[PDB]
Parts: sequence; structure tokens; C-alpha cells
Amino acid sequence: VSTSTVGARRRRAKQQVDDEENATLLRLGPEFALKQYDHDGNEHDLIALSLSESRLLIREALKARSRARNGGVIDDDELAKVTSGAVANGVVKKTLDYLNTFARFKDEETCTAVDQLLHLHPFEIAQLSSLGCEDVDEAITLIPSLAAKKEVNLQRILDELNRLEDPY
Amino acid sequence: SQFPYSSAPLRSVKEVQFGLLSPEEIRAISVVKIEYPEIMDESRQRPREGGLNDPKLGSIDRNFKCQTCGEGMAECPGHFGHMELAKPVFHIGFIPKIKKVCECICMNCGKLLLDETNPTMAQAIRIRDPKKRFNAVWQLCKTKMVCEADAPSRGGCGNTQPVVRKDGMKLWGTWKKSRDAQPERKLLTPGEILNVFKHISPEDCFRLGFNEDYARPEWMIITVLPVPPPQVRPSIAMDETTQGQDDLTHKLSDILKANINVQKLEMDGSPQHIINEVEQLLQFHVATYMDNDIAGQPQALQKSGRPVKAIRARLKGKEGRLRGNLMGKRVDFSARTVISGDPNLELDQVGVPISIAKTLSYPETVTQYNIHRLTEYVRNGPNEHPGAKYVIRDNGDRIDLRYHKRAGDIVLQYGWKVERHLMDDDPVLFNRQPSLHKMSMMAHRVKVMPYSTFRLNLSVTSPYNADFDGDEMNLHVPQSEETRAELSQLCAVPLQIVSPQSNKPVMGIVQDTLCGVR
Amino acid sequence: LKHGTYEKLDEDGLIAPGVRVSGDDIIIGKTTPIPPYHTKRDASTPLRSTENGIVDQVLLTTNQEGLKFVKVRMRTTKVPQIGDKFAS
Amino acid sequence: EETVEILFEAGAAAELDDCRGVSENVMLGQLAPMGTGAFDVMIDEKLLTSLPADYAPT
Amino acid sequence: ELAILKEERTTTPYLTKYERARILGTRALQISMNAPVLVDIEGETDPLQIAMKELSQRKIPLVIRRYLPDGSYEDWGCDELIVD
Amino acid sequence: IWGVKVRLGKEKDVVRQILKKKLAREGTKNPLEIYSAFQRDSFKGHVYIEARKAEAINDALKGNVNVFSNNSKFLVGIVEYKDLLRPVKLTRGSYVRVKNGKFKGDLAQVDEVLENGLEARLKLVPRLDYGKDLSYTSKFRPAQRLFSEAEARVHEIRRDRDGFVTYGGEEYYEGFLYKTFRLQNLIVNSINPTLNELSLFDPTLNKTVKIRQGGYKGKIGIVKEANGDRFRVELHNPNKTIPIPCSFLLIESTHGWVPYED
Amino acid sequence: MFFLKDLSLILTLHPSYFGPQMNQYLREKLLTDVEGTCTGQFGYIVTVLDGMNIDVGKGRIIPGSGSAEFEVKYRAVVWKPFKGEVVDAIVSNVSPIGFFADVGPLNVFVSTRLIPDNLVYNPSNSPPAYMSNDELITKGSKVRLKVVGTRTDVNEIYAIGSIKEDFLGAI
Amino acid sequence: GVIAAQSIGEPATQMNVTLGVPRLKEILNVAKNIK
Amino acid sequence: FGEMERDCMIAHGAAGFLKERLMEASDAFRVHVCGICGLMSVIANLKKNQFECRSCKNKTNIYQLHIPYAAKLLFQELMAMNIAPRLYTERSG
RNA sequence: CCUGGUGUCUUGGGUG
DNA sequence: GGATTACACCCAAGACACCAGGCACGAG
DNA sequence: CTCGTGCCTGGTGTCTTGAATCC
Ligand SMILES: [Mg+2]
Ligand SMILES: [Zn+2]
Ligand SMILES: [Zn+2]
Ligand SMILES: [Zn+2]
Repeated sequence: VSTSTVGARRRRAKQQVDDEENATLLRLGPEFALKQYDHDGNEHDLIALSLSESRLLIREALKARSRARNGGVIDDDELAKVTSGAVANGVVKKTLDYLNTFARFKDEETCTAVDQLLHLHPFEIAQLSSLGCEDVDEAITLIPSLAAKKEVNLQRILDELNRLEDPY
Repeated sequence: SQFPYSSAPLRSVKEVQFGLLSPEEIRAISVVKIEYPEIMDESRQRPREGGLNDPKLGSIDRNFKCQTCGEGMAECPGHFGHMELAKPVFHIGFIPKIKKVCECICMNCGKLLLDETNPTMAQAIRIRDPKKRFNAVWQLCKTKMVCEADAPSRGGCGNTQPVVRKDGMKLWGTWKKSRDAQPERKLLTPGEILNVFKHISPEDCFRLGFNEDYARPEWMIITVLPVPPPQVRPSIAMDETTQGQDDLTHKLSDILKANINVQKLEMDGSPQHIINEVEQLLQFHVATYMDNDIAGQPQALQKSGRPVKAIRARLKGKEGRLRGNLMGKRVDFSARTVISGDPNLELDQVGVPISIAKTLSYPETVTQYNIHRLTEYVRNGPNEHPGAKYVIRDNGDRIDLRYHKRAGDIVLQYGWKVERHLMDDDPVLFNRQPSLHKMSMMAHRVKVMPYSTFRLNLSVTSPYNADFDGDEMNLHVPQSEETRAELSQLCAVPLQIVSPQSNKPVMGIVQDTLCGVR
Repeated sequence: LKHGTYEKLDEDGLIAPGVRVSGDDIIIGKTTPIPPYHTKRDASTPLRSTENGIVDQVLLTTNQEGLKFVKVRMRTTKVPQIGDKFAS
Repeated sequence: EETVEILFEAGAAAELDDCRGVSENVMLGQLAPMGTGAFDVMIDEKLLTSLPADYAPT
Repeated sequence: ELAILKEERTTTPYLTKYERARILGTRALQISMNAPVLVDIEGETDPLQIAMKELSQRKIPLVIRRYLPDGSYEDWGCDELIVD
Repeated sequence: IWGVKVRLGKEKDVVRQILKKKLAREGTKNPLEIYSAFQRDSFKGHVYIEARKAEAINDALKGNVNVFSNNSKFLVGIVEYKDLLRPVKLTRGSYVRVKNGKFKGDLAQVDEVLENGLEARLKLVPRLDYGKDLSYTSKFRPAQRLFSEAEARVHEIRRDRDGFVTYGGEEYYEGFLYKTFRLQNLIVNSINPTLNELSLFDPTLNKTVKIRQGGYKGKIGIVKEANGDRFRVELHNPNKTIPIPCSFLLIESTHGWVPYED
Repeated sequence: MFFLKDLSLILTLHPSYFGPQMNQYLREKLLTDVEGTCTGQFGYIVTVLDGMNIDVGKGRIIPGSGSAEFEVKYRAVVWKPFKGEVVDAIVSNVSPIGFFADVGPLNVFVSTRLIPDNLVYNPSNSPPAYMSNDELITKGSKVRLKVVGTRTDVNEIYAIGSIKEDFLGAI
Repeated sequence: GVIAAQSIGEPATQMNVTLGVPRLKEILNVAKNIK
Repeated sequence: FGEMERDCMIAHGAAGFLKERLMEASDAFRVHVCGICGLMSVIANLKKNQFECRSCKNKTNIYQLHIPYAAKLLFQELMAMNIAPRLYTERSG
């Protein structure tokens, strides 16, 4: 039905088992290669999004479109009624509410601070932001790929994440 | 539109990749293994599973749905089976190429007899066309009469190579054992050659002009036979309740019987000289199943005495699949009758008999501008002219106006189609055989007339090389809005008055009118 | 069964002389039983689709093998018209 | 000519047919790149915008 | 990429007989499926006639994509090509 | 031992002919110097001949019309001899497939064998009609169904024992036919049970019409099609079928041509 | 796991839709057909970016049928989960065979043989929960699980989790 | 292409050096030994 | 509609007419192909709306084609002689 | 109360 | 050694054999 | 009533030796 820029995938003589999606082994399949191409043929890094980025973009896109539907005229339950159809109403409401209960940095002030702090494979950089951690010991266990990289700063990463983190 | 809706995207064909079917792939697309030559269960209706008419292969009967795709016989394409061969046999089409490969490679390990160190040979691998490269290589290596263990180690085995000769369906290799001594030529069985071919390296596979993904060289030996569905070999009823089978059906039974007897040998009484007679016979049946015009040996015969119609003979010649059904074919919406002349018709008109005009039709789409006009045709029905034969809905269901007794209760919706009768000024393509040049096919405007001949204005007899001594001509009716416009704006008679053949007209005033005008 | 009319056959399965026939009309009714009621299959002969005329004469006899055997001759008249061919 | 031989030889050497000829497309029943088929026809979205607003798709 | 800019178009500015036939047929077809017609329809109500009327007034809303041998192409609108 | 190719089906004849030649020449100055000859059914189209010299093989076959004239004889190895002469089941309670008669192809249980050892009593699902059309072949037989003695009682029978009836001179015990077959008439090897065995074990059309108004007034015809109001009469007089309105017709009935009161 | 993907959809347009607001109809048409749908190749398509400004290109007319074919290139927010990815969740159901957890659009099933023995299902408690002493798994409790297998139905995808490992569970 | 083929073939169908159809045949068949 | 009538329509340049004659007005047939292996091996149940090329384990990359029935027949006869005619819908160079 | 299948392979004689 | 040898169309005129086994009928 | 012979049906399987040019 719907297709992408990546095409053909004609048969090759040697098979491959670096295709099976394994986040531990950095296998994201043929569609989510490290170097993608946009609809003009230009090269582009894979766009993986943390929970904090994603909350701003999706909410902005929905209210800008909602304003556009109103000729140019906050709460998650109100923002999800913009969609068309009960099937669409469901998936969008559940995604905001899920993000509403797990996004630490729920505003653009803190988020841009986290954005500048983080901006080396692009997938790992996005993983560190999504999974909250206390110490260096907790990060290399649950995410065993950070082992043999020999470039920490990790502690100051976690300290800034936890300091920017508002109380609850 | 005659096809029910399917969500799969519609695309056109841009490339045809030819190649060979691997043994593994044949099994992957097969839906059943074929073992028993008895077609019927026990002559008590319903054909035997695992037999040659196993219902998983498909339906050629209007009342049994396919047990694989659920579709009716019209839509169901048929699905292949497979038949395992007890012993690998040669493909009859590829023997002379197999023979060529033997003189190129080592008959022990299978490596190309020459390297890039040889200057002329290094030039030959650069040749871009695979066929010419393969021939250029073989032209060099032909005279190399021993596989060297050592460079001129290259991976060689040191053995001298035989001179392989073809003797019918058998290949003989004569090895020169190390002046002159005694050489012993033994038969090079398919199984022996099969194992040798699987050990050819990927790098030498490419240099031989073969292709690792599409045409791997051991796939020229047949180990499992694809069983075509019944659509390829339909049954026919000679005198209603008596049906004979297609030549392929009988021939596949013979291969299947012969396959069982090879299994019947290796487990008990094999006097060796019997194994060679039974294996060669399996090779024979598989060969004449594909090609029954093998030079130098008698043809396989039916019990009626006439030769078996092999697959190769199905495709060649004037009546075969290519020249008889694809480069040309029989077509709908055509008509033919004797022609007569009429001076009181315009140059671009053709007089069309009423009976022909009621049989042919054009599907005119219903719009706001013609809906009132088209309803009048519907009331008149198929037997009064000007009338109509069918009303086609957007779903495709046709209403046959011969049998619709409540014809007065039809209301037409926009977007429907009415197949109305042929009517005045419709363009049609007119044609007389033999079509020697482009003005053998010109578009004329219909004028419906009584009597059963086609009428032509006399000045068009010359480009058709027609006269009225018994000649017949053909009429073709375009079936859509796009082709009507193509006919009137490209092929119409007045556009054809001057021909590019000799930059001069091909029509003039002729016969009576020319005599009289002087 | 065939799509044409069977109403010109008499009870003996044969049409009688003097009856006009048109295309696809059945003129000889014959059945064949279906092997293993409602057991037979039609094997009848219709008049050629492009023709018409009058049944002129019907021969009934048996052949060398002793089964029944019929011939039906149809006559019509062809009147010259546009398109017919002539020669000195 | 040499119909079956061409096709056997084509298989054994894995020939690619790029479908640019007239004959290729005719036998596959596709619009051939010749005459009225030698180009594509696109819809002029720019010229449609000069129509009035009551003609608009909803 | 393949598209050639408007200022650098090199193919002939006259509508060919083949382009004309395809345009008339395609537009005719669309009208019979009840596409909005861009000219006044008086007495001439045949689909082909309406399409021929639109052509004569330079009002057919279609673009010719003329393929060149290498695969590149020049898009020409039927509004700008000169019809004899 | 040499093998020789012979016409299919003529192997026994060739063995016979060789024996006659051998016996006829015994003790003469030109004896046939072969020892034996034989033909194995499993080895179609071959005869084997025992001798010391190849010339004796040619001598044995000279003039034999069943032998292929090509110099096709082949030598057998000593290590292959005994296999040429290898001579090669059936137990009560086991299944076999019948090879002859209306029960051809049917699965049957072996009930018992004759004392002599030739025919075996088989237990079979019957194919009967209960004499329904009496005043059989394998192509015009009946479906299989267990014998029903009450159906036989009703429709057409001798009781012999508990659950045992003789019906039309065949024996049925607890619904099964018990019938003797030659052992050569059953298949005991490589039987494949089937799926089925696993489950078991308008009133004026075509009437003659006269036309009473119009240009065709007085002509005979037949109603070919009567969809509505407009009829299709196949006129007799010219070879044409016309469309005609219903007001214009007279229909034939018991008494003359009757208007639309029929 | 969220990504931004540049996608495209082939749209066929009937000729009766050839009016001055054609592009705006197509923009509405794209959104109705794509938003909220799932595919095994990309995951759930959550929202499309910059919907009212998408450049649809030119439509190819299909020979012989009159209808027009647009290739609408676009950019969307997509959500696909992955095997090996550790994620948080909100439990939707608790049953004798494990629990079901809503991670945004879909639901993940964790079976009993991959749950530690000390977490005991307690129906008598009010409200029902998986309980310990300093642990509390009620509906809405943050839990940390790891996706160990993805199965594809091409309509909705199904992922199976596990809490049979270190540092996974309630926090 | 096709126009060229028909333009040359059609006159041939109605038609001491060799001329007419036998000479035409030598050309297309580019025979090494002409008559 | 023989070989010589085919040539006349080419000379007229009436490509659209020639396509219709040899398809819609005759033996037009719809087939399904696998986008990966290019064979006509797709098993298509249209009322259940489920498609699968078992060889490629592919239920998503599948296309439909309109080709002559006699061409479909031709390819099945070629398959029966171990020739693989792979129909791809895109070029690659 | 809508759907609705009648053969093939040759050979010979003819038409333009 | 094979392959090449105009196009389309009409219509009338034809079809497995031999051997073995089983069943039925007639005669003793 | 039993045995033998003849006819019909079904199943399985081949073989005495006997138009011309071109590439
Ligand atoms: Mg003439
Ligand atoms: Zn099917
Ligand atoms: Zn070697
Ligand atoms: Zn595939």
C-alpha cells in the first residue's frame, strides 16, 4: 500500500541475518538504515526521537492543524479530538496520555536545554535520553552497548537530567 | 472493470528477468507432491489426491472451487506441483552447453583452466557481453588438454582432461591415460556431473558467464520436475460422455510410471545391465516431454501412430503460442462480408448492413447530456433499431435485455454504461487482407443501409487493391472513447489521400467516372 | 439442455416433414445416460444457426450394427440478391 | 525465427530484457512507447486554480 | 533531477499529430465520466465535440510530459503549445 | 551366462525354442553347446543363456524371429549369477485390495484361506441393490454400504445363523460380504489406504398464430418470444421473424382462431 | 520507539474530483487513510508532519481509464517497537497467565514463566495487585520490561515481554 | 521504420544483369557470391 | 487480427488502439506477482483479503498485473521446462 | 429466480 | 548436418489392438 | 448338475523389414 524511498531489495547470493531487529545489536532493518534519503535524494541521518522531542512536535502539529481547521483561531484530552474517526481518536489519545505519564521534561524551556546538552551513533544518543538512569552502573547494564566505548561524561549526563527533572 | 476489486497496487511490467528454477525454489512454489499415475480414485468420481488431477492444482470445472485460493475457475490461475525424480537426468535443451562446460573446467575439482597471468586470456575476461566472454574463454582453454595441478598451485588436481563427445542423450568422455597406450572412455552419467558442478566456486561461476542468483550451472540438470496445473493440459470430450487426455497428461503418466520402476530396482533384483535400460528410459521420456524433435533418433509416438506434441512444438511455427496467439490472435467486435461499390456515398463512408449493425455494439457512458437520448434506446430493446443490448453498472453486472421482461422499470444512473447499437457517423476501422501497407487499414464513418454487402465509395478501391468480384473485407469497432478519437484524428480516410511511399496520391477518379469525365 | 425450442419434435423424437425450422431449433432429440434418478444428458442436433427452411423428408432405418438411424433433409429456396455471384 | 533456441539460450545466460521495444510491450499488452504512447499526460493543477470556487472538491 | 527547467526547453513548440490525438481522446474520456467542463456547451453535446471545442479555445487543463531518449523530460502545458 | 534382448512378451517363447533346438541336436555332430536358458518376469525383454563360448549364443538364436538381429548380447558377471535366479505374504485379519470384479479396488479383510491354498475368504463392504431392477460390472456397479437384512426382508433372503444371511446366494455376516477370491486376485503389497478408508475402518408461446390486421394479415406464424406487448412471431412465409403488437394476433384453440379472450 | 519517516502513498483520483481545490481534497484524503493505521514495515503511523503544506507533485493519467494517479510524498511521526528495547509501561489487565500492558497504541503480554517467583498475584487485596513490601503494581504503576520478541500480523503487531531479568520490574 | 519496410516491399509484390525479385533477394541476404 | 494488421497500426502510430484490441477486446487477464522474486506464485484469496508468496514469506510487497491470458499460459509452459520468467515492475540499470 | 457447456488433430477440395 | 519457403477465409470428411480372464449357456 | 467352450469386456502395451536449394 504505502511505500518509501528505499526500494528494490532484489535477491542476493549471500543471505543476511543482520536484518532481524535487535536494538542491542543496532539492527533496525532495511527501512531504518543509518543513512536514509529524503524525497529529493539528499542524504540524511536517521531521525530517532526521544520522549521529550516527540511530545513537543506532535502536540504542536495537532494544534497548528486545529487552528488551521478553524481558519486561524494545553490539555491532552482536548487535543486528541482533532482527529477524524473513532479509530484515529483512540491511538492518538492513548499516545499523548502515555507520554503525559512518562515524559520528564514536559515543556520546551527544559527540553531545549536537554536538546543542546545532547546535541557516536545516532541511535545510542537517542536511547540515553529515553531511559532514565541514576548512576553509570545502571546505564551499561540495561543498555549493554555502552560498555566498550571508553567515553563516559555519563555521570554529568545523568546529573543534568536529574537536576533539570522537576519534583513530583 | 471485469476484474473484481483488489487492494494490491496495479503496476505495469518494466523488465523480464529470465533464468533457471532451482530445485529448492520448485518445491517452495509447489502445493503438492505427485506420486501416483492413476488419475482416478477408483473410477468412482472425485480424482485421487497425490494424482495428476489432484484438486489442489486447480479447477477446470465450473462447480468445484480451488482448494488453495477459493476463487472460481475463471479467476484461478492454477498452481504448480512437483515430481521428485529418483535419479537426476539431463535437460534435453542444455546438453550442447553442458558439453562446452566440461572442456572448460577440471573434471575433478571444477576450476577454470586459465588465469589472468596469461596475457591474451586477461584480455578475454574484459569482454563485457557474457556470451562472447564465455566463448572467448572456451576458445583459449579448448587446446589446454590437461588440468594443471601447478600454475603454468592453482587448486588443480593434475588430471588430464577427456575429449567429451555427444552420442544422442549420452555423453562419452575419452581420457588419455599416461607413448600411445589404451584409453578407456566411460559414460559420464548425469549424477556424476551433478556433484562436480556443485563444487564450482562463485568466482569461477561468474567467469563462465553464468550468474550466481539466476542461472547457477548445476540447475541445468533436472532433479525435480514442475507439474503444470490443468489449465496447461485441459481435457476435451470427443463425443460428449467420452473424454481423452492431453498429450502432456499421457506423457506425464509415462514419466511417473517410469519413475516408480527406478525406485523398484535399487532395493532388490538389479542385474546392472537392467539398471542402464531403465534409467536411460527415464531420460528418454523426460527428453521427449520437452522436445520431441531430437535429431538422430526416432520420435515418441502416440498409440494412434502420430507423434507426441511436446512443449517445444507448442511454441514454434505458425500455429504455436507465439506466432499464433501472441503476435496475432482472434478478436471480438469484428465482422466480414462481400463488398459492393456505391458512387452515392462520401469518400470516408462505409455502408453497413442492418443485421451487422444490430450485432456489433459500442459501450457509451451515460452523462447528463445524453441520459434522455439513451433511455429511448433502452425501451426499443435489442430487436428494434435504433436500440441497445446491455446496461452495465459500475460493479460490472450486465443486464441482458433479451430476457428482461421489466425493461420499462430501468432508471439509468450517471456513470453506468449502455451498449447501444452501431449508429450513423460512428468511426470503424476497415481492412482487407493481405495488409501490404498502411492504407490497408483506414477509418470510415458508418452509414447503416439495407442489404447484406459492405458499401464503399468507388475511389477507395485502389488503396485496398479491392474489387467486387467476390472480395471480402473486415470491420473492427473500437470499444472506448480514447480509441474513437485516435481513429478519427490519425487513421481517417482524408488524412490518407497522399501516401509517403512516393509523395503522391493513392486515390483518384477511376473507371466509369474517369472514362466519363474525359 | 440446449437453449433452443423443442416444441417441433413429435413423440418419436423426430420432426415431421412440412414444418418450417429456424436456427438453433432442435430437429433430432437424443439423450445419453450419465454413469453413476435424473440420469441423462442431451445429445441433440440443432439446425445450423445461419439457416432456415422447411423439413422435406425424414428417413428412418437401422445401420449395420442394428441401432436406430435417421436422416433429415431440409430444403429452402435461395433468391438472387445484392452480393450474389454470377459469371458468363 | 529460432524461437525456442533463443529462449533456452536466454535462460542459461540470465538475459535482462529492458522492455523498450514495440514488440515486447505489444505481447505483454501494455501501451507501447510509440505514437500516442510516446509520452505521458499530466494534470495541470496550476491551471485548475483559475476556475471559480463552487467547482471545488469537498 | 530529470526535469528540464522552463527556460531551457528545446523540443518543438508545435503540437504534433500524435500529441493532439491523445489529448483529444483523454479529455473526451474525462468529460464522459463527468469531469467539470471549462467551456460553454451549446448545441454540440458529443464528448469528442466538447473536447475539440475546448482545444480550439486553448482551455484544456493538461500537461504533456515529453520523454527524451535518455529518460529526461520536458513538461509542456497544452495551454502554451501552438496548435495549427 | 549371456543376456540377450528379445521382443517384449516373447521371452518364454524364446526359452522354449532354445530347448527344442538343444534336444533335437543332442548326440549329433553339431550339438547346440548351451547348458540352459531362462527368462525372468521381472526382467522384461531379456533371455539369459548359459554356455562356454559366445558362438554358441549366436547358434542358439540363429533364425529366431523373436530376437533382435543387432549383435546385442551382453556378458553377466559370476558375482551377478545367483541374483538372476532369486525366486522372490497374506495373513488372516490383515487388509488386501481386490483386483477383479465389482469389488475391484476395494479394501477387504482377509478372513481365511482354503485348505489347498489358492483362494481366500474376504470380508467386504457390499455393493447391493436388493433386487431393485431385476427381471453386474465394475463400471456400472452400486455404491458400497453394509448389508441391511431388514431392507432385504422388506424389498426382496435366508437366515443362516446369528447375524448371518444368505442373500442372492452370497453370504453376509453382521453387514459384511464374505466371499472367496483367488489369492492371485488380491493385492497384498504396498497398499495405500484412502481418505475414505481411514474414515471408515405466458401461456401463448410456441402456439400457432394468425395475424388479422396490418400488412401481414392472414399469415401463419409461431410465437418465438413474448416479453411484453410486442411479440416476436416467426412468420412462415418469408424467412423473417417480426416484432408485432398483441392487438394484431389471432391464436388457434379448440375451435378456430380466437381473439384475446383465450 | 519513535522515528520520523519520509513516506509516500499512491492515490488514485476519479476524474469527477478535478476541481480547483483538488490538492486540499487530497490532503484530507491522505490523512483519513494513513493516520492511526499500522504496518509491520514501519509500525504505527501516529501523526503526519506539515499536512496542510504537502507538495503532491503532478498526477499521472492512467491510459484507458481516465483516472489520475498522484504520488503524495510526505513526512510522518511513526511508532514501531523493537526486540531488545527496554521500555516502561502501564498495566491494563492482570490475569493468572501474566499481565497486559498498554505501551501507547498497543498491548504487550508477559507470560508467567518469565515472571519472578516472589511477585504473587493477590486477588483478595482491594484493589487487586501484584504486591511486595515496598513494591506496588496497581494499574498505572511504572514498571520496566524488555521486549524479547516481535510477531507481525501486518494489521497490528504483537510483542511479548519479560520481567525475568535484572533491574526490570516496578520502580 | 515500419513505413520504410512497407514502402520498399509493396512495389516488389508487383514486379544482361539480374533484376527484379532474384536480385533484391541477393542484397538483403548479402550473399558472398552473387549471380 | 494477424501479424500484418499489427504492423499497419504501428505505421499509423495508433498505439492506444492496438493495446485495447489485443487486451480488453480479447483475452485480458489479471495476475498477481511477488515483488521480491517476480514469479506468479502468489496465492490470493480475495474474499479473505490475504495474500502470500510462500517462498519469499512476503505478505506486503505484492503487485497485480494486466496481461494477456495467452501470455500467462506461455509463462506457465516455460516454468514447466525449468525456465524462470521473472516479471519486475521497476528498473535498476 | 437469477447463471447457463459441445471437441479436437489432420487431410483433402475451394475463395481473393 | 537443419531451417526456409504469402496471407486470410470457407466447407466436408474421420478416430487403438490384442490377449487373457471370467461368466454364461449348452450339452452330456 | 457339472464341465467345457465361446464370447465379451477390461487392462496393458509394439515392430515382418520398407524435394530442393542455400548458409
Ligand atoms: Mg478480387
Ligand atoms: Zn487456485
Ligand atoms: Zn581437480
Ligand atoms: Zn516471491
